[PDB]
Amino acid sequence: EEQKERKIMKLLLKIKNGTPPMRKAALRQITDKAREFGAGPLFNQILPLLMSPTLEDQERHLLVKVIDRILYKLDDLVRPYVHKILVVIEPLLIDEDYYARVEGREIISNLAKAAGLATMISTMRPDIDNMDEYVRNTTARAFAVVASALGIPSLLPFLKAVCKSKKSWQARHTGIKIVQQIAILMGCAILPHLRSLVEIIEHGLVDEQQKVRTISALAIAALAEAATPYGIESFDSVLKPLWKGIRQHRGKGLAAFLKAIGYLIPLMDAEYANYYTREVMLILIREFQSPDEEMKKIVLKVVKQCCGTDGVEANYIKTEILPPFFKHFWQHRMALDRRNYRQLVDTTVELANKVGAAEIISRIVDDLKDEAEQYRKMVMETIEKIMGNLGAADIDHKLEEQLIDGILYAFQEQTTEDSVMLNGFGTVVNALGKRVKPYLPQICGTVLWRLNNKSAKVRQQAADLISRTAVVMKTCQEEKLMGHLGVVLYEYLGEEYPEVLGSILGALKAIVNVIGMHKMTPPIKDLLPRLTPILKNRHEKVQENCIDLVGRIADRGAEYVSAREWMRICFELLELLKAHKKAIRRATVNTFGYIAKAIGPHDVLATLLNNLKVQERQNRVCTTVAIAIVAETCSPFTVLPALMNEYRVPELNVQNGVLKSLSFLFEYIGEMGKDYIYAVTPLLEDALMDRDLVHRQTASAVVQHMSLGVYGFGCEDSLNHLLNYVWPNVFETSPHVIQAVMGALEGLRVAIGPCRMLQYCLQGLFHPARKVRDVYWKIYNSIYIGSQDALIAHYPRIYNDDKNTYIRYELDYIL
Amino acid sequence: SKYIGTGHADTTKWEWLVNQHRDSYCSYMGHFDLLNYFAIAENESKARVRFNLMEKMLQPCGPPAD
Amino acid sequence: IFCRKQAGVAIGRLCEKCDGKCVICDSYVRPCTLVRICDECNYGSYQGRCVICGGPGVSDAYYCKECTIQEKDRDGCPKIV
Amino acid sequence: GHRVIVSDVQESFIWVRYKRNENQLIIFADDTYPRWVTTASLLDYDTVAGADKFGNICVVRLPPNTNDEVDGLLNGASQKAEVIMNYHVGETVLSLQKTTLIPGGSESLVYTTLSGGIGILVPFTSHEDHDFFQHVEMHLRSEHPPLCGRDHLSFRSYYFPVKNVIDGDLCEQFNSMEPNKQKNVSEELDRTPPEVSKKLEDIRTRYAF
Amino acid sequence: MFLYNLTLQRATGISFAIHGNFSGTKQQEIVVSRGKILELLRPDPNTGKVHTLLTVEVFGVIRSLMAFRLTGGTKDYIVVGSDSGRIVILEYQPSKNMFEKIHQETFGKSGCRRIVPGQFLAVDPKGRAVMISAIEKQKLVYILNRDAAARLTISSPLEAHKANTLVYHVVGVDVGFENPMFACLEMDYEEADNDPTGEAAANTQQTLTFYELDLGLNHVVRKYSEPLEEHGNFLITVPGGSDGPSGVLICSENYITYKNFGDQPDIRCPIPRRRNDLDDPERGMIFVCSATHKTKSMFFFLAQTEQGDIFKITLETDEDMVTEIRLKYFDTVPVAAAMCVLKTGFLFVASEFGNHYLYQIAHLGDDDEEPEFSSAMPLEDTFFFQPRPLKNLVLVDELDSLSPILFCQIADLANEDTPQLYVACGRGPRSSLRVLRHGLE
Amino acid sequence: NRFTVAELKQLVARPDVVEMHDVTAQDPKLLVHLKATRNSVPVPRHWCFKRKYLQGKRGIEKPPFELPDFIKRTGIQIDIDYQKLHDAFFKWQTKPKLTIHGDLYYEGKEF
RNA sequence: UGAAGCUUUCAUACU
RNA sequence: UAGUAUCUGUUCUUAUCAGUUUAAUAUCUGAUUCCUCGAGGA
Ligand SMILES: CO[C@@]1(C)C[C@@](C)(O)[C@H](O)[C@@H](/C=C\C(C)=C\C[C@H]2O[C@@H](C)[C@H](NC(=O)/C=C\[C@@H](C)OC(C)=O)C[C@@H]2C)O1
Ligand SMILES: [Zn+2]
Ligand SMILES: [Zn+2]
Ligand SMILES: [Zn+2]
Repeated sequence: EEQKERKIMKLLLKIKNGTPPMRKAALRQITDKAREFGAGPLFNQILPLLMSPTLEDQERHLLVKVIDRILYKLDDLVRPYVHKILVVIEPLLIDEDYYARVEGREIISNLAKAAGLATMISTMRPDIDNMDEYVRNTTARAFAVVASALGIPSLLPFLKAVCKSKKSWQARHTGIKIVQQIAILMGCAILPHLRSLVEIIEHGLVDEQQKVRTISALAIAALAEAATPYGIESFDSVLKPLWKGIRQHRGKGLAAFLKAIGYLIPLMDAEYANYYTREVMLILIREFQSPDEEMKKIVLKVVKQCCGTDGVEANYIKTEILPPFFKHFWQHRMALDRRNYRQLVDTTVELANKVGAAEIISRIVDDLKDEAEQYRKMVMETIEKIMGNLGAADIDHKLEEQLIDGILYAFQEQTTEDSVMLNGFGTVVNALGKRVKPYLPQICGTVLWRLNNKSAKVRQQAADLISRTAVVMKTCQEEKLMGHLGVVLYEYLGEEYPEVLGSILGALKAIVNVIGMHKMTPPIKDLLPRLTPILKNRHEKVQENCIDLVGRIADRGAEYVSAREWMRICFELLELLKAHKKAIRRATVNTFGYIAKAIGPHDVLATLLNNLKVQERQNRVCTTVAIAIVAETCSPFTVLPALMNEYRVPELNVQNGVLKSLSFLFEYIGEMGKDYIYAVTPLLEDALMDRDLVHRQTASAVVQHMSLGVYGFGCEDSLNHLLNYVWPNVFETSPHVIQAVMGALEGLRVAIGPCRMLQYCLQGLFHPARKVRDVYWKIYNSIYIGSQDALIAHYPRIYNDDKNTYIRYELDYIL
Repeated sequence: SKYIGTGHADTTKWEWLVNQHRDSYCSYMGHFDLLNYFAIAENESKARVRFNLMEKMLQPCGPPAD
Repeated sequence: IFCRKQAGVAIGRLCEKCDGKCVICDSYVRPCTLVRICDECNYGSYQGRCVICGGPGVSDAYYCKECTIQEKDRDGCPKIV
Repeated sequence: GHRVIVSDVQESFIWVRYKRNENQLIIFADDTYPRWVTTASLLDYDTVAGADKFGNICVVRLPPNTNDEVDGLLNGASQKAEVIMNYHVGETVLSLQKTTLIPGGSESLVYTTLSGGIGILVPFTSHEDHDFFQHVEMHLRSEHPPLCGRDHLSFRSYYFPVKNVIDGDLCEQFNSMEPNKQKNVSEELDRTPPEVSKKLEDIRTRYAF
Repeated sequence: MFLYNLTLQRATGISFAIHGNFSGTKQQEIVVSRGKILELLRPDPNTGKVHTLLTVEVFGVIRSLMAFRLTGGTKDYIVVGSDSGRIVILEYQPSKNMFEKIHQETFGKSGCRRIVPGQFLAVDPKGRAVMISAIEKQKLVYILNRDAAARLTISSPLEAHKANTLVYHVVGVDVGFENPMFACLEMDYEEADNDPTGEAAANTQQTLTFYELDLGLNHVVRKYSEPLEEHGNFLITVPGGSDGPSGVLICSENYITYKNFGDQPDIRCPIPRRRNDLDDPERGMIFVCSATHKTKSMFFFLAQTEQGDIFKITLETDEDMVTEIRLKYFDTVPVAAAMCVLKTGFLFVASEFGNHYLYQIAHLGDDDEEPEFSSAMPLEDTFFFQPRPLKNLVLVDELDSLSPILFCQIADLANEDTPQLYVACGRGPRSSLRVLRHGLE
Repeated sequence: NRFTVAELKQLVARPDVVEMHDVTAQDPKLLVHLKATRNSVPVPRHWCFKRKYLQGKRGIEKPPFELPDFIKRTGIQIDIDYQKLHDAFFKWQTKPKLTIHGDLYYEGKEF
């Protein structure tokens, strides 16, 4: 029966729309089934499903893996179908999807390994001489894949034969293209075969056909690019023809030869690199005036590549290269040309990285004032890149004056709010530093004019500039009209746009975070009451900046505000600890710490205990976090007595709250807890003796956090004492209690050591009851997976019996 | 269960003891100064002690029961 | 529920929802060691996704200090399946 | 003079008293850990320094009051001894001796190793030096991690957790860091690198060379 | 009581030793491993002194140390496998005089464990792959590459696990820019745990397994596996490609075998014995270390027995096939843990205990009358030779080493005021009592 | 084909650690040997109890957890002294009655 | 002196 | 929302062995005309 095997090899649907377990099961079984099914039916059905027009990506991946596995087994039976498979999968190699290309190359590789080299060559040879250019490309890529799979020396004879063919130029072209695709695909793995490939393809540079010469030059360029920074004694028979050709050719072939020269030059020594550069340089200078916007890109790439070597020195560059470069490439025509714009910027930056920043920066800085703003943005980009890569050591009085005037005029002449002018202004002022004293009045006037009005998109950019430049602004003992700016920023506190309000708050914070409260002219007592209603705003930037500002005020100017308002502000901040953005929570923690450090722990702790007594779950958790924060900023010696006095209250759900607070407190303070373990030990004893399940579960959680908090600090006495009370709970059936007990045991494994844990497990490891054995082997496996190595020194001695030897004799040696 | 050397409620004495003998021999091979101690104690080259431990790795504690 | 296949070079990510809490013990205090994930969990369309909720990742996933102390960072790819 | 200390091959230490008039040897104390003791050294009337086959050094001290006069609770002796020090060295120690190395110096505990190494353990005399060196070790554990990927605190806790020892071989690696990290470390201790270097050299020249 | 630990004199015992161009120049350096200390040495080719350049405490247990170099590079790297669950790659910086960590790859839990890799470390001779292995089922392979800035890139590991398997030794095989190969001495103990009679424990053989890494398909496959005649210790990489055949040398009890996959038969040579030996006749003979010296004209090996006898091993070859193994007695030096043969003609001997030695290889070639043993020679019965004083080597330098220290007493037994250290150290007939004094001589 | 209590008591070096159920184990000789190791606290003793763990008696009435002597001397029950709270907490710190590693806690052990 | 387990139609509390 | 805990109610011949199972019980599965005041029990 024929459709017998078809109906049973619907295994591929078993896999396609199927579960992962049956996926792998059907995979293995169809792998065992392949040799008997036969390649005929298998491929006859799978290649349509792989040719499906709307198949998925991972369905394709699984199909490719199926092909790989069914191809490995049936090795020499795939020959009569190879051709067919290729016509299906010789595409997918020029596909715009990268993973499609990877999958096609993997399929062709496994096919070439399954079949032989002679079969692949015999099926692929007729399409070598085809006239359709679409076939000669897939053929070359497939030959490259076969060479990568079966090796280069296995294909070297066919290559040497095909590009010597006197029958047609198409075969020679396709052979050289095969060498080029091999280089492109394999990269730096061609280095042992570089000379073989070069001698195979070298005779094409002097062919009578112009297409053969071009493809030979492209193949040489590909090999030289794959070989870099090695490979140069293999490129020796090409130096004479390539340079004679750049001296005689003109056009497309000249461009190919020049690309080859440019990829070959960085492989030479100083002599040859220096000597060869002169020749190609006179040719390139001549070619500076040719037409195609491809030629300009190639010329720029070659200039950048050659000017980055050691054989070329700054003297020759500034003497011969810079005048024509800056005369021919720096015009706004280059600016509206979006294709080569980035190339020009990178080439200019990498030129300045060798010749020196001053010359480049001058030659383009005179051009910062221009009628076209595209040419302005280009110069600004190049200038700030050079400045960031080199800094500005060589700025002169004249150059400093020109820079400042130019950046000021560029700031005001701005249509749309851009980050380019902002970053340029910022980095220029930050690199000048304490040197810009009078342009500080000038810049302050400019930012005052920009911040005064105009739609708040200019105002928020001015606020960003203030935020990023206030350091150097005050760095020169000029704050005063600093206060003039702060007054205006204060008046700009009612804004309907939250984005502009964020920048305003950032600028105000950057100011006050460097302006002393004594001399911060707006009285702190007036500001803060204007500031406290903004804390209820719902924008994230506004909230974060407001909290940071109130925190700074409470940290430094605590004296002016009458307390009570600080208490209200902290009680309001309590609700921000649940914020779903880490930033908000981080700033809230910081500000709460500052306010607690300011007003004192006593009153806030009393209020926090009252709040912990009466509220719902989330607010009580936030109160616990707040108590831990207060106890960390003001030493826990100020919080622990008042918290332990609250445990003396006779009510349930009251002691459990105290236990949850102690748990989170120890987890939050970590190492600081080493001085407070003796104080909470009797309470944990009592709770461990408490009948309530939560009391023991929470006490176990406390033990775990305390154990992992103190580690390496010598607190083993109390921890062993507490283990003596934790251990009897191992026979507990409730899942939460036993989970907490396991957590506490694994914390004590770290704090107390694995030797004690093994000592607690030894007598139960082999108990007669299966319950005891289950529990003890779970604990033992947990102890064994962590610190398997230490247990070597702790195992007890076990005596030999009649049948087996159990003593470890090496440890009994005595030197 | 996937880790070699773990046990369960049906583990016997023999499996436990051969597991600890095997990882004892591996620990001896790993630590440089334990092998020094043994090679000084029994007056052998360290390569010989290593080879002896590897040979003992196969059947420590004798063949199993029944 | 954990993938736990030996990992590699792909860096685990977290979404905006839980950014900054451990993937093992889901904790809110002190991150320590960068999370590495298996190659299969980062293959294809899965790159850069949250190691908890497969959604878009905005920050690097971390093991907390307590997990690295207990060597819970050496147990394999912690992507939740 | 009065007591006898016994080292077991697998148990750590047994305390015995000889009754001169009754002609009796009575065990009155033991330890709660198995130790493969290689050598032992008496530090005073109540304390013993021990070494191990696995490369550890430990100090054990008898509890206050005790009895002295004796005529099991863990299948052992009735009274137990406390472990006050644990350290992993990394090499097997075979010699321990309390002595003064330089003329006009202080007493230290000199140990010797099977790989040919020589080292000392010296006591701190003030809390300020101890705290400063503890902070140096803490900050150098993070910003200068071991070269082959090991955790420093986990290595010194190989078989038992560290107890009351500062690794001065990690601390003296401060003098071989780069100046930027030396400044980052020193500015947290509220100090300059030369002061930290001088403080490191002081404790070494106080005891050893 | 709070204690501060200080080291007065570092360890001087050597565990592993590698050689190479670690500074990038043409001179050669040696990297030795103490237990927890890494150290770079440079022997002077003008005076024969060995100088210490750098020594770093690593705070771990070094278990395997290899050197490798990428194609086209002039600098050697250092691969370290330790008791952590990480593989590390290091680079020496001569201008800063420090070790710079290049790569770190984590694969398991820390400690000297049964199934976590770190005990065995092999590298491809061309430098494109490295294998880290445990004593048990787990093995991992990393592919090493290079970017356009000539920096080293590492890939994600490939697994080659195999349950119920013990590994004796792993080496990389030298192929001619073909797929990387690794050879392993393996033993399966599954059958021995199920037979209560104890007959499956015996009748169990070592296998020589070959692992092929297919860089085109990105997976590791078991290609060949053959049972051996008797149990062997470490393996030796034979230089292949265009200079030599591509196989392995298996060192065993009383024998040395050459093996290669394909049509190559097995070639065995028995190890010669000393004439009129005074040792117990029941004892066998194994090799303890080896050293390869490759030259652009020929290659040979240097293997040392437990008695301290170095033999010079050469290989008689055909176009592709090996026909004979020839052994010739070379010299007698103390039993070494590692041997390094250096260009410019120096042999470095790091002993298991006591002082280390640097020798000048005085006599190149072999123009001598002493017999040369061969695998082609028939013997029903073993070869015999006569040990003699040094003829091929000259002692140039001797590095002091206190390992192993067995007993110490600090006391003023002379009538100085400073106490001296009296140290009973050493083992066998090379033991001694050493008096140490603080000062210079 | 299983030992009796008196028969197994005759084989072991330490008969007083043998118990009722010890003869019903899969390997009683290893069990009794591990029960005699010179360490290794025993099992929590309530594995065979059907009343689970803790609970049992609600008769006893317990007063609020008494504060430590120094903390109760701090006079917490308005002018508050911080230095007194600090100096007193550190300088007045005392060590509570700790217990040995062997010792274990049971439901009736608090009376 | 003591041993208070198991179940549901209860009913009442906490997550 | 649906999980746990606490009160109330119920809670299974002072008649004998074997088997499954249990640490051991427990559970489950099978076997072993007379008296009293038209009635009840054995
Ligand atoms: C509802 O969504 C969930 C439950 C799931 C989620 C992962 O998808 C989501 O991202 C996540 C986010 C919000 C919440 C509530 C989770 C984490 C946060 O919770 C908060 C409620 C705690 N509050 C505290 O931490 C207490 C103190 C503060 C200030 O911190 C610190 C470090 O002192 C802990 C944690 C910081 O919560
Ligand atoms: Zn994964
Ligand atoms: Zn997510
Ligand atoms: Zn965690």
